[PDB]
Amino acid sequence: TALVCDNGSGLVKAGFAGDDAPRAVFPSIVGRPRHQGVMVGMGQKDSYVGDEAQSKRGILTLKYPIEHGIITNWDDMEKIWHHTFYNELRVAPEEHPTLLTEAPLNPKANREKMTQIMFETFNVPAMYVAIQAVLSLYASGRTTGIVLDSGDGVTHNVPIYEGYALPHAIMRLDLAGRDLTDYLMKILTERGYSFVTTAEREIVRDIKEKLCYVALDFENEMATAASSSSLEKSYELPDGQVITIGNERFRCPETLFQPSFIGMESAGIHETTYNSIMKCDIDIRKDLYANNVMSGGTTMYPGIADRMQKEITALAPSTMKIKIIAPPERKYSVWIGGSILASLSTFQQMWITKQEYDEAGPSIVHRKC
Amino acid sequence: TALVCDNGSGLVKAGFAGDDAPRAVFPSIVGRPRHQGVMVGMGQKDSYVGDEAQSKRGILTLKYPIEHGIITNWDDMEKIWHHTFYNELRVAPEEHPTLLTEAPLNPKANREKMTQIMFETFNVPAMYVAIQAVLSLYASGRTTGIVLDSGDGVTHNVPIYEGYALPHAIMRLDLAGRDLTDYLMKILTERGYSFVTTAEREIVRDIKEKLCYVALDFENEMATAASSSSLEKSYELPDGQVITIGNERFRCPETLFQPSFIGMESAGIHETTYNSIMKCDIDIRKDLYANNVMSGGTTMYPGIADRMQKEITALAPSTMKIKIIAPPERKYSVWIGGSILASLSTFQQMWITKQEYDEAGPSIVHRKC
Amino acid sequence: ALAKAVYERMFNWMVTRINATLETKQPRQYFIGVLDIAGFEIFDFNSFEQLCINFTNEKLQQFFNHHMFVLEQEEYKKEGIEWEFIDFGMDLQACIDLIEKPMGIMSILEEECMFPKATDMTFKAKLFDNHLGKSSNFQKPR
Amino acid sequence: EAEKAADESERGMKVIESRAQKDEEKMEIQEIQLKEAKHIAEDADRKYEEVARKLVI
Amino acid sequence: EAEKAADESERGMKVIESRAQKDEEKMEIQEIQLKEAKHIAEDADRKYEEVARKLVI
Ligand SMILES: Nc1ncnc2c1ncn2[C@@H]1O[C@H](COP(=O)(O)OP(=O)(O)O)[C@@H](O)[C@H]1O
Ligand SMILES: Nc1ncnc2c1ncn2[C@@H]1O[C@H](COP(=O)(O)OP(=O)(O)O)[C@@H](O)[C@H]1O
Ligand SMILES: [Mg+2]
Ligand SMILES: [Mg+2]
Repeated sequence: TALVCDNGSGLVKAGFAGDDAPRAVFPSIVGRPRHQGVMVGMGQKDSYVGDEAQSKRGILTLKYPIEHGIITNWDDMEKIWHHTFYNELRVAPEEHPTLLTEAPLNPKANREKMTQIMFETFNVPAMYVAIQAVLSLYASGRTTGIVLDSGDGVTHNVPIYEGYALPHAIMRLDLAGRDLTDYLMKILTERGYSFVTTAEREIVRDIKEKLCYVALDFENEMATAASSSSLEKSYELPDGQVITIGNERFRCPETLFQPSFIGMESAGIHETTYNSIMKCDIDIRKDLYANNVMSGGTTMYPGIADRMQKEITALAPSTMKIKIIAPPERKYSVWIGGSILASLSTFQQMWITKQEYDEAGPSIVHRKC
Repeated sequence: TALVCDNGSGLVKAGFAGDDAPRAVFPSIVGRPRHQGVMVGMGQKDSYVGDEAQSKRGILTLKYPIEHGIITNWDDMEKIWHHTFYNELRVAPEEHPTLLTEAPLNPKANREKMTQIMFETFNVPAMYVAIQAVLSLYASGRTTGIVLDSGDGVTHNVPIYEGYALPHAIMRLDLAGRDLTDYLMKILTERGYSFVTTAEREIVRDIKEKLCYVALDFENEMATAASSSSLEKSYELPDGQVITIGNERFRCPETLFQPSFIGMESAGIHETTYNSIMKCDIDIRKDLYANNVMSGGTTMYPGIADRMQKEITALAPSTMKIKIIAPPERKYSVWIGGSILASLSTFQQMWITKQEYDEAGPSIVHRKC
Repeated sequence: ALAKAVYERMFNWMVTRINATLETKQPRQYFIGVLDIAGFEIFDFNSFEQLCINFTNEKLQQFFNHHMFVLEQEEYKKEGIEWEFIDFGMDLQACIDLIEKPMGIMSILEEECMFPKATDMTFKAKLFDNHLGKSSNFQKPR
Repeated sequence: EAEKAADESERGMKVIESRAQKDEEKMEIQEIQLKEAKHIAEDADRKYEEVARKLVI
Repeated sequence: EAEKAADESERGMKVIESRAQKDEEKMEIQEIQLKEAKHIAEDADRKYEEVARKLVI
């Protein structure tokens, strides 16, 4: 029973090998107080982590140490590691092999130093970082297809056929989950509300969590909700106010399907995944279209499966069956697959024991994965 | 009941002595993976053979170990032997005499080492390689005539009269079947499509299989299909696309009838077979013209019989009857004849028992055949 | 799976009830126990079930060999000159490792069900890859 | 929650109705193609009989 | 009102889904019939072309 702990920027999720459900999951916020201490004897904590920190955002500043699949400001991410191991999952690492997760190709130096930091101080027995998509594939029991996890920090595609991780068509994209929230900030300024600070900026992803459904034929649905007041929806902040969101409701997620709104000049996800399809052989396209699997988070938006099916079948020749696999086990499929992989006995020989690292130097992760 | 297993580069076909139909036939591809392994626990097979290998060409490289009737890279051809005996036909060679096949004169060292490899490791009881054409002759029940098998790897003619294999006029030619496919690659680049890789290069012979009919008066038919759009044909790859082939349809096989396209400066097959006719006595031409038999593969192209008849009757004096024997049992006539030959009881004494090889040394095949 | 589990647990609860109608309240602490076990099984067309049962039956023989070895060990020790080969249990351990020890045989089925697209032939392909020649007790009939 | 469920049942009904309309549209196109393919087969049988009759003569 | 409105739309979803399945089952058999009609037309073209070549000879 080793361990499995996701790295992804949004929600550091911790659990045990084999178990079908992460034992503890919490947002990866790291907080610091932004005002002087006034009631002597508080015994203030000098930093806060996770849902404890999220509890009292009122006097807190929020640093996400994980942006775009790059681990920045390593001090706080180490703090998150420390809080995870001891408080959430509650075992010393000294007696548990550990496995982490990592986006396709983020930088070179990232793993090459992260293995060191988590392998020298925490003094873990053994570790092996596994690229996200291949793990996601395991999680669904399909050993052939294209993965689109789009974990909040980064979105990417891989072609995987008959269990081969065909590298060169890996098509990464930085259309992250958080940036939908950030754009929603700018679109919500227009209806007259304002969300300047950081705490409210955290709230808005929550308000995004429920009220963002992507709709087919964006033009017609847009003019539809413009003409009729049918879908005018309401919601309340933990303030007392109630906020009325109009067509922003379905103008949020469509930044995914076209980035012209956010500005980035890189085609929407459907065109990228079709691209990565068309950058393989003329025989692998027979099956690839059939096993398309969503994964990660940021795809729990209702409808996105169907809209995706429409766009692809329009793009691909209308002689293939594009039936896409979108189980509702999403947002965790990363972790399920990770646990299953840690459960494979043949997998035991793979990862790196302390001896190899000590006698070989840090590069062992890249050299042996 | 000994065995019969064809050697020919295209389709290694396996069956049993006496049976009128090969028990199992499969393309002779040998495959190796050309990408790293990504989903741990696949238990990857280190090499693949036959239609199993053809199944997943997507991540595979294809080596044909048999080119121009010469067996190269013997390691994989031995692999094909091994796969044949155990998986397709499914009997240990230890209890079955075995017969192979061989083009007219390919090299000297080929048989002299192939007998060794198949006779020392597989530990077969007895074997005897028989030149292709004489075997093709028995297959059709005509013991007099000229054979033009043109098995995909090599094309050749023999004169055989009253059951005598008249050697000196054997007129080999390396206008192989595969090279029609390879030229079709270059001719199909022009219509705007592209087939660079190896997998697509395998597909194209399939697309050749249906859409290549040879037509009389090549000039007039060419200008005909140029002026009118009558025969513009369609077909689809296992990709989704549909491809439109114009006059390339009937410009493919005519490389046989004249090699100026492929470049080789050796006359087309009709002139070679007429040549080999005119290099015998002035009394054997009476019958030879009458019993002309096609054989092997690469002659299932429709019309080729008739075009051949026209060319020969034009060349030969217009007082002979050139009625050519082209049964639709082609592409297997090799194997049918082989089985019949293995069925002949008087033939039992011919082939080589282990004693002779052990006490005589490898040359026994050449010395005694 | 649910049906199997509910039936088994039903059976064990009936065992509890049989204890209930036979309950006692005296000071009972030292017992001599009779156990009935399935016999060694060798016959035609034997699937998983037979493997399980045979493994169970032979582990008890492992227990026997070690036990008689212990007693004869001390007895011969009183007459101590030299022992042939300690731990008679090695004779069975040579196959116990093959059946159970991680990535042996039983472990391979555990791993194979988990692994995606469970196919019967791939199971035997993996076994042949992993424990042929490498394991001196895993061979093929004819 | 009832209002949210009512939106999901409306969306469900609307998307399945849209799929059913696309199936109906494709079904008529397949019937148009089916008539062409049958007419080509009948025409080829008629045209074969002309050539085959002349060939015997 | 919200639970009553949801009940109407899920009932409408169910009947339109039943029609959509009927259309799919009819569409798939018409697709097989179209493929069969194309194959007999293509085989009939080949039959016509072969006798047309044979007549000239
Ligand atoms: N109700 C919801 N609907 C849609 N998306 C959501 C909802 N709740 C959270 N999310 C998104 O899921 C994201 C988490 O995805 P991510 O962190 O990329 O994967 P992981 O948590 O496995 O690392 C959050 O950033 C958030 O934007
Ligand atoms: N439909 C087809 N029409 C014409 N030729 C074909 C067709 N299918 C396969 N062939 C040719 O037959 C060849 C096999 O011939 P060959 O290997 O020389 O004889 P053998 O298989 O007996 O050794 C293949 O290379 C292929 O080019
Ligand atoms: Mg996360
Ligand atoms: Mg062949």
